[PDB]
Amino acid sequence: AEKRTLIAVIADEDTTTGLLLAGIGQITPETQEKNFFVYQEGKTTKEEITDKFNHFTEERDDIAILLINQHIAENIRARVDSFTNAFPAILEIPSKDHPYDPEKDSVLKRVRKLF
Amino acid sequence: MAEKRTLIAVIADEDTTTGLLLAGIGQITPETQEKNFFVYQEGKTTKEEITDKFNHFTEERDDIAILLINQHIAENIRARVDSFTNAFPAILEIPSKDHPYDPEKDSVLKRVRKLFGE
Amino acid sequence: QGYSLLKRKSEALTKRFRDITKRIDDAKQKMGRVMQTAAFSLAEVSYATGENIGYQVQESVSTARFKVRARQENVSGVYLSQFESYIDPEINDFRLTGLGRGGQQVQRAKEIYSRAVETLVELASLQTAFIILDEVIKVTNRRVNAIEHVIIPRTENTIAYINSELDELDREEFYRLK
Amino acid sequence: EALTKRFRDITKRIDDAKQKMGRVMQTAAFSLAEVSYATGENIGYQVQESVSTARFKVRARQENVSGVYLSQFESYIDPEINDFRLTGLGRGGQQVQRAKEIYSRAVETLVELASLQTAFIILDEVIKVTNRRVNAIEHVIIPRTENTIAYINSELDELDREEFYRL
Repeated sequence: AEKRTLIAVIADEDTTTGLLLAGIGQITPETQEKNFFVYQEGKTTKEEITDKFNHFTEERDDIAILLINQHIAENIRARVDSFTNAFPAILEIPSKDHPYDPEKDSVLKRVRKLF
Repeated sequence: MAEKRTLIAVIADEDTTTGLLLAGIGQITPETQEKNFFVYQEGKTTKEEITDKFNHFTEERDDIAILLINQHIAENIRARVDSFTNAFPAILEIPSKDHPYDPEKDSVLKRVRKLFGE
Repeated sequence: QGYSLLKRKSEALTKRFRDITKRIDDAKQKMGRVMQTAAFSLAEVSYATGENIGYQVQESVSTARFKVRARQENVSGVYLSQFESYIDPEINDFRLTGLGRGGQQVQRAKEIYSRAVETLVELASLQTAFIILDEVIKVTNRRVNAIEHVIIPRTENTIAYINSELDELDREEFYRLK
Repeated sequence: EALTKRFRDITKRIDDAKQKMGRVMQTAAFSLAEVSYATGENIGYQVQESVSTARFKVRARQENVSGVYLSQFESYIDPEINDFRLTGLGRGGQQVQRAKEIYSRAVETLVELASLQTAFIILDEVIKVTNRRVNAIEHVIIPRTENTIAYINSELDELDREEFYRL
């Protein structure tokens, strides 16, 4: 818990720009690595999303919350549903052209079950 | 700890003690000349003297498995009794001939708790 | 099912434990009645014969006929203390003197006290179980109340609060921007 | 029952909150577009370029609530790190300032939603565990205790009976 202080992002152009403005972004100076990955609807491959998801969720010990556009998470719902650890907390948010469906949301499903 | 513990010790009044001794639980340690029972008298037995015996059967002796004690007597030293938490000796608060039943004031759970040294 | 399940089991369990506790209390009372009745019959004999039973009994004590054998038993994680009475046959019974006909009354009382003591050894064995069982019930009902009477309301607030923050932000955009 | 409806409402209110988040954020994004278009400057480029260390972090904290332990997030804002100084916007600079204000407050809101989801996840695991204990107890110790106490009462009934033989 104590090591987890960053908010990571997997999201489209607009969403990412907004969050970066709020000041959540960070570059590890030695590795040149980032805590955000911009997504493009035609171009970004399912395999490439899964890499980043795994990377922020399991390969890195310092992410506290992972924000992700619901539409993007929908591409890898298998992987997202299977992830159950409390950390990082995973937050699916809507994007432009893709209104938020409650019932797709993996955390929200799990919480609905067991009410 | 466990394999050495074979006696039932008693801290109780005249009547209770006589009954238990009849059942055959009493013993004199031949080397130390100690007994495993202590008769109590209202008016005469001091709170300090009860605490000595309680400590003695509970912590100073390695061979007591169960300590029987009249609830009324244990009530005099409830502080000491509640604080004792080890698995052995098992502590059992019981009635006397002068006090067969519990007060109707007491809930079932309280009565049962006291029975088991709480 | 989660809460809806817990709720049901929690309750089923609390009734089972209420019954156990009641039956232990019932047993405790009978112990009292059984023992005093026996004591009264020794008094009767003592009075009738002039002999002092309490004296004779206590002064003849030497080595224990009635002992126990104490075990610790692991049961589903929790360690419990169990007891089994054992009766040394090498040791003789008391041979009380000067009772005459009253001797048989005392014999029978001794028979009773022995069986009563055996019953105490079983209650003692029951103790650790009940203590653990007591704390489990208490804890379980603490969780259920927290969820019901604290955590839920507290979350209803948090989500109301969150929506108010977002309404204000929506409002501030309508004005400050366009 | 009463509780299941209250919990259904929470889930509804979470959905409502999630949608507003979407609207609030896209509106802000629109206003950056407006400025980018008007000024010719590329906001996305400049923003991303000036990232180094996070101004907005969080701190995971543990809160005991009526016995059950919950993980909460608290946003921590490093004051050592400066804000962005975007260049070539002129009048448009104030529009961007205001959007930044909004995004900051929106992100704080996401930290609170994250805490809320985390709460229910933990709460889920607590219920599971608690029901595991209850079943364990109920499988052996309860029945065993119920017998022993029944047996004990029968012994005492017989002793009571054998004493009451007195006639």
